[PDB]
Amino acid sequence: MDLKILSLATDKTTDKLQEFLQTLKDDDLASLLQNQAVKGRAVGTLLRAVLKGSPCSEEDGALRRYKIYSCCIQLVESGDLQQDVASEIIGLLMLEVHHFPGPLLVDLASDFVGAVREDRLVNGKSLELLPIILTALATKKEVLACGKGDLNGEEYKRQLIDTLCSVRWPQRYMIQLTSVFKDVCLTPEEMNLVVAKVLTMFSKLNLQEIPPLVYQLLVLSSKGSRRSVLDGIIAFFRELDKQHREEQSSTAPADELYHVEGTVILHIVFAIKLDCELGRELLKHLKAGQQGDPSKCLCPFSIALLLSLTRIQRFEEQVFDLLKTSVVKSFKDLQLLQGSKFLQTLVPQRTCVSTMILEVVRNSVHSWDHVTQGLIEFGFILMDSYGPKKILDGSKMTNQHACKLGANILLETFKIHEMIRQEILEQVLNRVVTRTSSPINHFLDLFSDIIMYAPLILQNCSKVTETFDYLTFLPLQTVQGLLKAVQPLLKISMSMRDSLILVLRKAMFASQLDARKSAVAGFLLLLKNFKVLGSLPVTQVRVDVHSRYSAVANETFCLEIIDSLKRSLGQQADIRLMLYDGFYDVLRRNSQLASSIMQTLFSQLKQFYEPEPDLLPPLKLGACVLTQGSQIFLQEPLDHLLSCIQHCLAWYKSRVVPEEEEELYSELDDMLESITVRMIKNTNVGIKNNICACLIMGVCEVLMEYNFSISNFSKSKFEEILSLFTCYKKFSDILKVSDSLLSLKFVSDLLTALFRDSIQSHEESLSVLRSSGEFMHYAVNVTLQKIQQLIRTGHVSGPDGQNPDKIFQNLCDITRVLLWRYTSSISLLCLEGLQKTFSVVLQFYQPKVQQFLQALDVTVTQRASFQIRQFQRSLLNLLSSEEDDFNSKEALLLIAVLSTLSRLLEPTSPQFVQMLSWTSKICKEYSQEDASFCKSLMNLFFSLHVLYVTLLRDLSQDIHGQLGDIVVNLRTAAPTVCLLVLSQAEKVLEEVDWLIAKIKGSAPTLLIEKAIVMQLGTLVTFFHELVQTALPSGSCVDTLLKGLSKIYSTLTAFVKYYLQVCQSSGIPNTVEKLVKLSGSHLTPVCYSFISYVQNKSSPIPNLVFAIEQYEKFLIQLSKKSKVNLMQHMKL
Repeated sequence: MDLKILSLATDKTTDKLQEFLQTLKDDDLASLLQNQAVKGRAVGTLLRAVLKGSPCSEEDGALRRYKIYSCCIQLVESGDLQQDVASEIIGLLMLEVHHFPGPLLVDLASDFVGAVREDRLVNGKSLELLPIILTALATKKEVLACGKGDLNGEEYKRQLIDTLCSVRWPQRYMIQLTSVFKDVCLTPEEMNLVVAKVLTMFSKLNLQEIPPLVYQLLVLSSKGSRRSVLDGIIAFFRELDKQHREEQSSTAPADELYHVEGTVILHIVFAIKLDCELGRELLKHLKAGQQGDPSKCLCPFSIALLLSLTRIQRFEEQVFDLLKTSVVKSFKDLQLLQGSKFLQTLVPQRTCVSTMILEVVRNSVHSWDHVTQGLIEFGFILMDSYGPKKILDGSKMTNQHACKLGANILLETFKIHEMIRQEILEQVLNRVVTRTSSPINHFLDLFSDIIMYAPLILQNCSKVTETFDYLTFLPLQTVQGLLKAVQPLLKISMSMRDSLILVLRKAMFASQLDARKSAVAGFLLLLKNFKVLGSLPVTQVRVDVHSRYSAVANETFCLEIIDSLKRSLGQQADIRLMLYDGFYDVLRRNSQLASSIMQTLFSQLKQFYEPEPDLLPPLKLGACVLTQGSQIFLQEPLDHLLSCIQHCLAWYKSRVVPEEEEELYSELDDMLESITVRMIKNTNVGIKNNICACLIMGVCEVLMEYNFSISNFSKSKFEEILSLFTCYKKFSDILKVSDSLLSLKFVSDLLTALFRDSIQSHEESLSVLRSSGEFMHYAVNVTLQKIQQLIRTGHVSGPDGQNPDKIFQNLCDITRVLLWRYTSSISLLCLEGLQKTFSVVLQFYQPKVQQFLQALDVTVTQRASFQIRQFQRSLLNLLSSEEDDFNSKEALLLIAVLSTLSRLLEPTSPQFVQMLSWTSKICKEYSQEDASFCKSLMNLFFSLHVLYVTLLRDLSQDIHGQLGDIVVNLRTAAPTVCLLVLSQAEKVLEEVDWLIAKIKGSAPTLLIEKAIVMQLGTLVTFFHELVQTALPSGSCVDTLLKGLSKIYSTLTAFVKYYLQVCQSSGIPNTVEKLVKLSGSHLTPVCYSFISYVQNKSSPIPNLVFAIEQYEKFLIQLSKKSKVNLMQHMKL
């Protein structure tokens, strides 16, 4: 057998070879099966002779090969044969398939598709033939003899593949199946066929099997449809994520899902490296543009992809713009949606890109390093770009929200990833020490948070310590923030503490003022955290107990500093003030310093206090002024020196009750009383006097505070308190804002004591005060004035001034006391102060809103509508009994309180209706001739309303009727309520414009379109009223013009939208009917309004061009679509 075939190969073609074949016909099965079992290399050339013994020139040759080919294939898959034998066989089969005729190749390939139905091949190695078969087919464009011939090589190859896609691929070989298409040239249809069919499988595989498949799919894209490949992978995982995230609301998968997603992301970034189009496509695809998309565009997965794509340099700038701009859009839209009810009806809420990126950080935990670098770097770009700027140099909601997300990314990455912890920190600090005058505060806050998070990481942190060297070179505001935040580290690392001491030690010697002002803040801060244990008898730290490790701090540590600080009391007034403030804070935290601080304060007063009993100027106010060379400065703000000694004494008496101190605190008590009694008794000369004036004004204001807290009892002291005010008022008339030296706790207590407090024995307390009555509203003026100063900055003058808990408390205290007086002219102030209170509590203390309302007595919305009722009732009362001219001022800010409160009302709510409907009642049932009042009532009306074009169309009917045609009255609606409905409607147009642009971008839809019509329809009716009517020529004319041309731009936008939508067409009655409703009620009435202007008077062109362009696209619309409506607009 074997040998006899060897001669035929070395003899010649045809006669020798082909004749032996016809002799056999029986088993090339049993022969080949066992001939490789004997020797595989004897089988290796067995084909070469037999294949050249059966050419395509003869059929018995060609139709014989088909049997051989099927036997080789059968053995390769079924047999256990070694891979050298296996791959040698398919080696030959692949290289000899070239010349087989069209009919046979089709049969061969259909045998594969036949195998595909159900087989255990265990081998796709058979399938490696398929590519060569399918290509050899497409070579021949000629009809072939099979069945109905009617088909070229390309079409049988297309129908073969076509069938391969409709048959089920087994879970086992499907990877090898997809790697088979790798070598086969395809049509776009054949591609999308193979692709979309591979995709149909994803949902059928165990998750861990997808990444290799996705890899195998992506190698096809290289020849093959980028956008659809990506969109597929993205869409698959987006959905997969969606489910897992709903499993989270009710680790397990997280290991697999996210590890795979990382590998998958890692795979496509890898492709983007080799092919840039792939990248440029991923960007083109994901890019927001019209905003309906970026909500559905970006998902945690795609964002993570983008962020990992960052690692390829060239794409970085782009990835960041996309993300940066999407974070703003995402917010600015949701910011809009919350503003209008109608938008909520049309558009459902959307997860915003913000909380998406944060989920990326969250999910980044599982082996995503590639994603972190771009993550932290993005977080910074937000903080960099959206951080506050001009506030330092003489809707930012987005600016803020962006910046915070920048911080949150940064903080949360830090928490999650140990390896970048250092780089995040270095990056923050280096901005702090390096950045300009440009405000760094937001960066210090993050620095604070990182530290506070885990002080243990940074305890050492030379990078923090090294920062201190710039302590003098940095702005005081920075140094404070830096020190405050750095505290938890100081309590831990000795070497950092000691290094800060040494730095501060010599900071004190800096000539420059601001430098020393910093050094002080530092020491003062140290003293708050640092104790001694000394020689003695919030838990600061003992600097003293380790003497081997500290070369600087000793038992003298606390006193050493106070002495160092003492010298500043002889320095500029500005410093002394700062040292007075510090001493109190410090004293409160450190008990042992009471003597040392007090001593210093005491001996300071000794300079300004006349000891000789009764030399009537009890304090020497001449020494408070220094003069050098034509300039008169105040040194030593005595009024604060007094306040400080007051608040310390008050503390020492108050708190420490567990000797040379008791002699100190008596002698100062003696001195304060002595001053108390004795006290009641432009050009350089005058510049000094004015200072002294408000010095005393303060001194009296301080002595007032002191004699109250001395004893809250006697009528005898309140007699002094009044007399002390009588001295204060005395100078206050003789001549002021944040200047109130009364601590806010005091301004609370006494206002609670004056109004609410009666039950106490003394009516003479109140009377000594109430009877003056200027003191009465002076005491209400400080409170009202400090609350206001509390909205200018976050601070307030005295002790616990910046403590947000003590401030909230004092706010609650003061509020309900102003409420007691307003339920019962001072009563006017209370409202004004009461007003500023609410506004502060809401826009600062918001989370404490629930607490706040409780101090005043669904439940949050309950408290709101309760207070609203009390106010809306006293507004109605002001109106119902209103006498002629009464108050434009009380009516104004009474509405302000309501508008502030109404924002607490849930937009759904039963209570919210009570407020809206009630307002609607006042609008219809009232009027008045002061413009101030209506614009407010309207704004409040609108404010509540838009969360519920009627009002607009109706409001115009009024102005239109009460003006022109050439409840609010002539003086009311003409100048004012005109501009409002115009502005309001303009906004309602911007809405429509966005809707109109939204639908265009999609390349439930109708439900919106008909709402757009009804919206625009009611608006045309609105303008018609105004376009008819005469209005004062000054402004409202121009505003009505601008507003008009806007509708025409909106309609034009609605028009060229249907030019687009009807290319794919019917333009239903909705559209049509109202299209000519414009060319009847508007167009002509407009042309007539422009003539009103020129005939009266003796922008303009912008109205006509708008109407012209409006018609120009109606001409294009009507012609190219269906209806003659434009010809019906002229009728």
